[PDB]
Amino acid sequence: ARGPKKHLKRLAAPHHWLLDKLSGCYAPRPSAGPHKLRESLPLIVFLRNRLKYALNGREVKAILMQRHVKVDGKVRTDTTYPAGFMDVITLDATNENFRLVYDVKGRFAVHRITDEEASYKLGKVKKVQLGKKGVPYVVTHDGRTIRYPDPNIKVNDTVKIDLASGKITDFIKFDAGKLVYVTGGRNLGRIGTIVHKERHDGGFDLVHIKDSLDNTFVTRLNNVFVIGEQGKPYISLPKGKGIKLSIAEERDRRRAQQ
Amino acid sequence: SVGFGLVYNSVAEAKKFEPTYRLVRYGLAEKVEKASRQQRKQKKNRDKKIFGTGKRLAKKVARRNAD
Amino acid sequence: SLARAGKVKSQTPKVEKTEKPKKPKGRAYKRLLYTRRFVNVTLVNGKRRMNPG
Amino acid sequence: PRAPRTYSKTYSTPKRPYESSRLDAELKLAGEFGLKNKKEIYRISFQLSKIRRAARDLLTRDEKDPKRLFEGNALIRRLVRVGVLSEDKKKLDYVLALKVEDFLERRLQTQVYKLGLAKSVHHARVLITQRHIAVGKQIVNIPSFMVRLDSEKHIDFAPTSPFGGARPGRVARRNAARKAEASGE
Amino acid sequence: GKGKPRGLNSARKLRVHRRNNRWAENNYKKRLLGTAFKSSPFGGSSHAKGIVLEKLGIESKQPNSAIRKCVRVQLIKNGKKVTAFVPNDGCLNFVDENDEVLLAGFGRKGKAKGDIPGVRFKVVKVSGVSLLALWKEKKEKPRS
RNA sequence: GGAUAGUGGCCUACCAUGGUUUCAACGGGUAACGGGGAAUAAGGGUUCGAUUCCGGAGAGGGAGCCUGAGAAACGGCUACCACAUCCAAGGAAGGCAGCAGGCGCGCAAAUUACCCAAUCCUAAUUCAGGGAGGUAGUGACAAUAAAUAACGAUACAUGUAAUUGGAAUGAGUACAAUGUAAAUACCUUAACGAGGAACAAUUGGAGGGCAAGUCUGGUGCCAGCAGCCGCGGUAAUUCCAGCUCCAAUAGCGUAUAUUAAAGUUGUUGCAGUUAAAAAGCUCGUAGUUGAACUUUGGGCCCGGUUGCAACGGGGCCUUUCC
Ligand SMILES: [K+]
Ligand SMILES: [K+]
Ligand SMILES: [Mg+2]
Ligand SMILES: [Mg+2]
Ligand SMILES: [Mg+2]
Ligand SMILES: [Mg+2]
Ligand SMILES: [Mg+2]
Ligand SMILES: [Mg+2]
Ligand SMILES: [Mg+2]
Ligand SMILES: [Mg+2]
Ligand SMILES: [Mg+2]
Ligand SMILES: [Mg+2]
Ligand SMILES: [Mg+2]
Ligand SMILES: [Mg+2]
Ligand SMILES: [Mg+2]
Ligand SMILES: [Mg+2]
Ligand SMILES: [Mg+2]
Ligand SMILES: [Mg+2]
Ligand SMILES: [Mg+2]
Ligand SMILES: [Mg+2]
Ligand SMILES: [Mg+2]
Ligand SMILES: [Mg+2]
Repeated sequence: ARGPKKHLKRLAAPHHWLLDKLSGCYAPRPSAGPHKLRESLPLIVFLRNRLKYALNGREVKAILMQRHVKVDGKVRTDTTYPAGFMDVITLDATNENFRLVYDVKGRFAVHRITDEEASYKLGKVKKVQLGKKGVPYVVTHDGRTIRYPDPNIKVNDTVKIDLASGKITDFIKFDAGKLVYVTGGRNLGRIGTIVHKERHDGGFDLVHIKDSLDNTFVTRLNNVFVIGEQGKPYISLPKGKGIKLSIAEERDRRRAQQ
Repeated sequence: SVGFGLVYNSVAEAKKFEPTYRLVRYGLAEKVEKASRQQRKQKKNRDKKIFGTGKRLAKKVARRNAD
Repeated sequence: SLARAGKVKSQTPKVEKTEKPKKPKGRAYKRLLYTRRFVNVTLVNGKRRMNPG
Repeated sequence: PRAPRTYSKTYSTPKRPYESSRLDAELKLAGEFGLKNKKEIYRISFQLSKIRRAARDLLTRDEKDPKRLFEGNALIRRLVRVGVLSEDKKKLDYVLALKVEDFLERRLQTQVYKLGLAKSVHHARVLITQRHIAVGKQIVNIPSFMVRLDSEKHIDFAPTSPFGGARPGRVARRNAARKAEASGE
Repeated sequence: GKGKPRGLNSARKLRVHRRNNRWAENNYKKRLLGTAFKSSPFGGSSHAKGIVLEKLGIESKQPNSAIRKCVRVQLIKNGKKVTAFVPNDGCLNFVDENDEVLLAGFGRKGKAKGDIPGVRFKVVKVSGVSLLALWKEKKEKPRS
């Protein structure tokens, strides 16, 4: 209505953020940025609600303006910067890195990682196109454009991004039997292996995924993120590895600690 | 009783990071006495009318309404 | 036919109330009812009555 | 504006306002358990009806259904934890068969009587209200407390509240202050 | 058959027939036509203020007697004139000509109550104070 | 072709005569903003949804437009219309359906308070601003919890009463502390703060429906009550009162609307001889509905679930193939 909205009412924020209902009338609206509004995690939320380093937004800004936080290797002093899937958030003080991956329940889990693999990050190839002057380029899920990609890289593949030079180091192909993260839908946060890809020309492509426990679910091609091969994920998986325990076995796991 | 506590590594960082109201509570840098919010808003609204500095218009005011 | 609008209430003898001890309002009144009904304070009058005569 | 705050009613009034048998049974319950008004009975009946409805909706599903199993065992777990349900009869069809007195017994006001802390149910209610009873390290002045079957062994007088504590009271202090002169000095 | 279509594709006739026959219900017709807004001196409201124009003695219907001491009231909202019962022993002495009175319904949604013919309203307040609080000695009517 | 950011009768020129409609077009009404939802609900439903979130639209009514990425913006401009304000009469200036607040309207709705401390937003931006927002005030909208007593001793028959005692405490009040942005309040506590504990619970009822009086005085078809049936005509269980009792109880009553009850709207699931209702009769288009028949039945397997049996599934032949 007359221009872009700048506010985000609470109860209109993404549910994954696990924001308190009766805290205020508003939630941090993710600024324009690499990933998305709904699919992102604002740095204020990651710093105050997931890690409890800052007590409020003022302390979040105090953290960010003294150049502690760093997203994908860059300082990113923006409080509502939309850090999203597979972004690397390194804090030099309290020296540690996190990889923004989805837990089994679909929330952006706090996933502590070491520097030797925080060096890079993975990116799903959103599109492959010819740029100006006939230069090919790859657009990844995080809005990155990388020129002169390997001529064998197609859409729905994954590329390992150096994150120091922003170049392609390795690339995984979307194919049957490759490890996939689910980055949307009901099965968000689940990890499995591709069983089949149904084409549906003009429609949406479907893909069948078998997790390690042999549970098979079908989801749209839009929200499957290749992360490697069976047993060999190119990233450090979170505590649950995308197993999707039912509520009964979850209760059994909880009550196994007595 | 249950509360929350912070131990800053030094009083310098404590002064830098603590909210001013908590500092005023403790005894550190004290409350700055600004005018009431209504008076401050009225003052800025008054200042919104005069375009430049007020002295050059005060000269005209004195000249006109002094005969 | 107006002007008879007080033929009874006006000419009703103005008996004042009777000062009596207050009643034990609340849980105490529930106690009073329980003792007055269920612990056999005799009001049977065949099966069960609640007012004298 | 901020998100709305959810609130619910905790009771339900009877459909027939003047059923003689229902009124007599309610007064019997009130006398037996030292209840202030019929609203406490209404609240207990409302909770019991909610529990029975949940049990019926579970029973209407085929046995060994995941939802039936999960929510059922949750319901028995909660009921045996509060004490209303019997350890022997954990099959949810003996949840269907619960009664209001089962919940009225697990009251803190009822338990203070049943443990000898008070000389009447109404004395127990008064003791709870006047900040004399603690459950653990916690004074509880709510007569409807639903002792969790683990606080039953721990219900005792408070460290404050000079009946099981160490203080001299208030009217006793005033009586002693006046008796200091009343003795002659 | 039962005189109504049963075919799997007769939903249109079923719903149109129900629509046509719902007009025979009093409340549905009143609600859909908005009679209470056009008719119904209280223009769909529970209470209404008015000015007492005259005290009336309305003879009660058979088998009763004892004329009922109503008042004719002209509503401020719309100017319509209605007759309102003044309920209690007395309480007509508390109501005067040109007094402002709050009127409520008689509990029957029209269809005048009891043995009072043609009276569908009752006086609740006069001069801004409760008729019941005036019948009791709690309050006194303001001077006018 | 023009115009637009761009598709498009969006507009223009020529051309064709099309397009919608009883499967309800078009027109009219709506005391209609839509939805997420709400009330009630055995099932099926009925009703509501201005209003905390989402979408739309508007800023007195229209229209036009500038700037700008984005506005046909109104706490921007221009004009007309309607209101309406200052004036020295020359002129000039407006838009609370933002927050308070006032008038009016009405049955019907609160402070011209404090603050950016939280939530977030904006900006050149850690700092400033924010009636967004939060805090408190008013507040029996609604919801939660639940004080108004508990326990002994005397006298009589577990109870009884103006026979008495020791306890218990919060309702308040208040040092302090905490809570707060500064407070208030809650939580916690020094001291004070019960005896007809007057620190005194009400609102409706007592013929039936419907729990509770054949008690007393008053009135005498009057006054009045009474949702309905009824009660009152000089022995009123119904009015006006006293006493007593009943119901709910910090609530209770009244009016209106609505839901269940209502199988009194009926798809589930009504009724139509006589209670309301079969068209006077037949034809007939739309609509609804419409006889039976085309691979069935053997067999061989593999194989999952429950505990060899049952139940499910897949495959081969059998004139068949997937
Ligand atoms: K008559
Ligand atoms: K009569
Ligand atoms: Mg839109
Ligand atoms: Mg064209
Ligand atoms: Mg509507
Ligand atoms: Mg409208
Ligand atoms: Mg709405
Ligand atoms: Mg309206
Ligand atoms: Mg809106
Ligand atoms: Mg607009
Ligand atoms: Mg206006
Ligand atoms: Mg405009
Ligand atoms: Mg305005
Ligand atoms: Mg605006
Ligand atoms: Mg009181
Ligand atoms: Mg009486
Ligand atoms: Mg009865
Ligand atoms: Mg019928
Ligand atoms: Mg007939
Ligand atoms: Mg015939
Ligand atoms: Mg035909
Ligand atoms: Mg057939």
